[PDB]
Amino acid sequence: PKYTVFRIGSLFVSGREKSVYLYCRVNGTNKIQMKWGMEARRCLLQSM
Amino acid sequence: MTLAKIELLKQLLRDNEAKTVLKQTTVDQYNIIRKFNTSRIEKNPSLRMKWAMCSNFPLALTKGDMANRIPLEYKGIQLKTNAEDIGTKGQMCSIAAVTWWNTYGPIGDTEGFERVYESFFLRKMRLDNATWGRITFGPVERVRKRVLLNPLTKEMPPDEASNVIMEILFPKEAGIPRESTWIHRELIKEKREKLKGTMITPIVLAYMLERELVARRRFLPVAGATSAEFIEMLHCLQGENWRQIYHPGGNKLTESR
Amino acid sequence: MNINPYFLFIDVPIQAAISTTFPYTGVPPYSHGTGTGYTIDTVIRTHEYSNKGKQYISDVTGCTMVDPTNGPLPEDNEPSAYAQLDCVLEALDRMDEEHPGLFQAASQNAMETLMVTTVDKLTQGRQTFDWTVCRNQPAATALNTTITSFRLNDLNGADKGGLIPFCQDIIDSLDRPEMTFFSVKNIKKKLPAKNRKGFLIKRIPMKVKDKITKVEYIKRALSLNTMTKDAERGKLKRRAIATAGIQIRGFVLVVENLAKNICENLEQSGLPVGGNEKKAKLSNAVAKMLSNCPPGGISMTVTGDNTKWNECLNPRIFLAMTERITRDSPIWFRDFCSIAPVLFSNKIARLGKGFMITSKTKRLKAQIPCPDLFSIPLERYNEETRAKLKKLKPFFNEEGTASLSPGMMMGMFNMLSTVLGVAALGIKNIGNKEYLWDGLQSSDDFALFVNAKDEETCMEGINDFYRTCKLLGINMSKKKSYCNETGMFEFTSMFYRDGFVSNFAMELPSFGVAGVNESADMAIGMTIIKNNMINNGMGPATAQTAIQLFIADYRYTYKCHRGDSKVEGKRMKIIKELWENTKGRDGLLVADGGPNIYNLRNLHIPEIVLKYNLMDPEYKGRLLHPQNPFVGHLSIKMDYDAVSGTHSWRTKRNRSILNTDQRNMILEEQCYAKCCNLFEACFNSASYRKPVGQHSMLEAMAHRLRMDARLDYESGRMSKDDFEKAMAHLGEI
Amino acid sequence: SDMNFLDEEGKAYTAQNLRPQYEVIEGMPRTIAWMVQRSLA
RNA sequence: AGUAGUAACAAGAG
RNA sequence: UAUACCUCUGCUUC
Repeated sequence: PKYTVFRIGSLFVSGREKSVYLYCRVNGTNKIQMKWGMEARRCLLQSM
Repeated sequence: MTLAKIELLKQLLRDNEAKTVLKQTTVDQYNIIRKFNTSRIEKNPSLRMKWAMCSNFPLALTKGDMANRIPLEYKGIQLKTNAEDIGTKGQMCSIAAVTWWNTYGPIGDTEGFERVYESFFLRKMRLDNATWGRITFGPVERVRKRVLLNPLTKEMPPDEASNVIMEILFPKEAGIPRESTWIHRELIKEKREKLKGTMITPIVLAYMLERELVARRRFLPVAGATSAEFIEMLHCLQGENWRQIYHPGGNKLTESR
Repeated sequence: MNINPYFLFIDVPIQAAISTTFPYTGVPPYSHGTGTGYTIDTVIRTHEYSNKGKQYISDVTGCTMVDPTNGPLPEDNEPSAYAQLDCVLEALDRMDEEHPGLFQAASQNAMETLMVTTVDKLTQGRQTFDWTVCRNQPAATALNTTITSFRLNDLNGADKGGLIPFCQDIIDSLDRPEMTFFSVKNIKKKLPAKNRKGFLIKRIPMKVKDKITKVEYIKRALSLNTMTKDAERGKLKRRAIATAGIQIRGFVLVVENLAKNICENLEQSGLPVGGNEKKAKLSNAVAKMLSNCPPGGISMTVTGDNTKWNECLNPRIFLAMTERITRDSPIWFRDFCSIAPVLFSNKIARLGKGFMITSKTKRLKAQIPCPDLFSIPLERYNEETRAKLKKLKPFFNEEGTASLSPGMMMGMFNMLSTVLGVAALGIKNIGNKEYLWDGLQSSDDFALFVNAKDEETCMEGINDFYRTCKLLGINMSKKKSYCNETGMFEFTSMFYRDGFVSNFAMELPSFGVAGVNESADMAIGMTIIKNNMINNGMGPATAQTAIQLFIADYRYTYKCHRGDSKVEGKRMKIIKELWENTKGRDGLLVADGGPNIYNLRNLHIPEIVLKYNLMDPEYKGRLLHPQNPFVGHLSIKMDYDAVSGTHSWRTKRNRSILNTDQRNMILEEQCYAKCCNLFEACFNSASYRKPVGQHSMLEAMAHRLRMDARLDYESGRMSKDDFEKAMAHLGEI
Repeated sequence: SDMNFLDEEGKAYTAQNLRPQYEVIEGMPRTIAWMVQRSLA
């Protein structure tokens, strides 16, 4: 419900044709979340 | 140099503010007015650094000739700016300026560096000369005990160590003679001889001395080996479910045997 | 096939895989805007828990005071602040009886410490409420302003150097009828210029003497600032935290030093015990309780947690605690120790920014200061704030502050409160019933062991402990606390299950780049892995992975990818050149687009020291140039091992101050900086060792330079010209 | 001390020249006096 | 709008 | 008011 979807073509994905949609959305972030984004590789360590 | 100090003192004393500061402030209060600044405590440096590194001129230079040897730009890249820093009152610059300085900066004197940072190199030889053994998987009882993190030159209490450091680096300002001087006269003699010709700032020498005089003793999970030259490698020596035989290089103590 | 990550818990038990229940890869919640609501909440609740006590108007401040101590006992489980003095004193007597000598020894140590403690000690208090400007300032500045202010009221205790005269001046300054202090204001002055019009107007700042009346000063001296706590993990809603003035710091230091000296010798206090040692304490404390009652003896562990910990504990008790603990000490020290509680007993709370009112129609917004808080119909506030503000009234002050006699602030008397908890743990039994309790305390967090013959008794023991704690003003969280058969438990996010398990998640945020600089952050980055391998149970593979991830983060953050790589950037353009120029490429640091040479075995070795022999002479020369401009005037929480090189730089100062009225402090700063930079040139040891002396800062330099001159002359360094010139200069000074 | 002064050659006389024969340690602050004493020694 | 969540940003200041 | 499609600022607290 937060998205606006267009239909902008098709591609031979797994041999067969698949319809390519464009998902358009207005979003937002901040310094904190961008930093925490940059430090997301660690998701490895906790599981490893 | 004295003449320059006196001249600068006279030039400073002209400023009524500086004069009143020097006359009113006490030698004790020096410890206060030194830490006076507009700066604030960074509560999120992990972030603030990542932010600051995306800016144009995040770093602050020291005002001097060596700063002036850095050019404003270099092959299109802006190294530094004319705008001064509030704290240093020296030019501001981009991190690139570091990479330039390291590549095309003036080649300085590094004689004594090894003797100054000897303490660290001794680790490097204690690893390089070491010999590894078998790794064995199986349970390990770890006992949590206070242990010495790094091997020292000669263990002293902080008060005793600082006086020795003071005797080594600032003999004129040592103040009241302690017995320590007579006890460690040979150590003082040695370090004095070893750290003579170097160009590195005394405040660093005192740090490295204090590192190899003052002890760092901390609680750790240990099993088997507890000597400092083992503790410093503890992360590799063992786990909860595995063991690693490790033989550090260099000489080992008799009492330790 | 629907995957369910919880089903792991079918195979691996929850303590064994506790790391997976901590979302520390995620973002912690930050605050937004004002915290006045959260502060007011605390003010309302703190009184809500003591409103059945004694209300009275303070004749000194004119504030509304509430006193729960020795009040009516609770008849419900609502957080009670009605502590009973006698019971506290008994709980203390028990502790003294089982720990004799400690009470006076700690006091003597704290006293002998105090006597040696100087004024500069106060500079390491981080953020401090400056009463002169009524803002949170650096402790050093907040102190300096207070000293310079005190000097105008003829109070020169600081000049002696010791803390005692300063504290004396502090309690004395309360008696002053009108407290004078500096306030800076600007002045235009035509400085000569080559500017068509031959002059320029620069606003020179000048200091002005400003007065405050005794009461208004005392109110500020008793005031505590407030602000919302950011990044607090494991919690939905936010909450408020406070900041103290410069006055109370000296008096708290002693009390906490005392409480520390006490706590150190207690076996059921987890403070100031390092997290590593806390296990050494806990597992043993458990081991004792295990092998104590063999015959059907049900040893139960209670995973404790307290509610309204700060908001229920009253200063009036802490005063009694000091008065008891300082029994054998002389009078002056008792009077000294008694002050901080007395202040906290009559403290005032500031209510932050205020509340922002808006109009969506006009798209307008405005902050309403706490003074103007009530200068508006309450209907214009929202539904909850309307309820709060009504309840705030009786404790509200004209100048826009809240009186708050009872309760403590978040993190003030941690030690001394921990002592009060241990004091609860010290009873162990009531009415000779067939059980015995013991445990470990840590502020609001506690762990309670209970041994008895049948669980029906254990629960009554726990109930007895609860009902006991009520009498100390300590309130157990029935909602968050839970009990189980001994073997496994939780304490301050440390999980015991027949032995303390690892909780690798907890430390995971620390793995990232710290944000000191290129030189330090590396050392820190490797050291964190090295340590977490040891303590928090990280295998060699995961560690070697973290070694990679940190370099990944490090190279992006500091934009210093491999010199051979083709990543573009302002720095990279030079890094590549350095890569092409340098022969010993493996000698290059990562910061200089060099290769990562670290592994498990050499985490504890600085990168420069590792690579030193692999460097080129010019590269190490430039990299470690003694007088390089990047490293500033250094001066000797965790510390790291690193080498002072060009990568050991410092960032620019925050410049937002430039276009505000605080510009002055830049000149005020640099004015000192010049004097200190010179004084350091006269006395090289000043950077390392704290200089001592009540004499003039100039006198020392004059004498020292005179001697330097004389000796430099007579030794044969300076010529007669330079010596006569030097003496001629000094003669004028 | 007062009256005694040394000449540039290195001989004592009674008082012109800016270098006394006697250095005064007593009277000054401890930290200064010790600095003088240690510097001299 | 949206981010976001018990209150804020979606620029501020001279 | 004008300078001001200018200037300063990005944790700098009122």
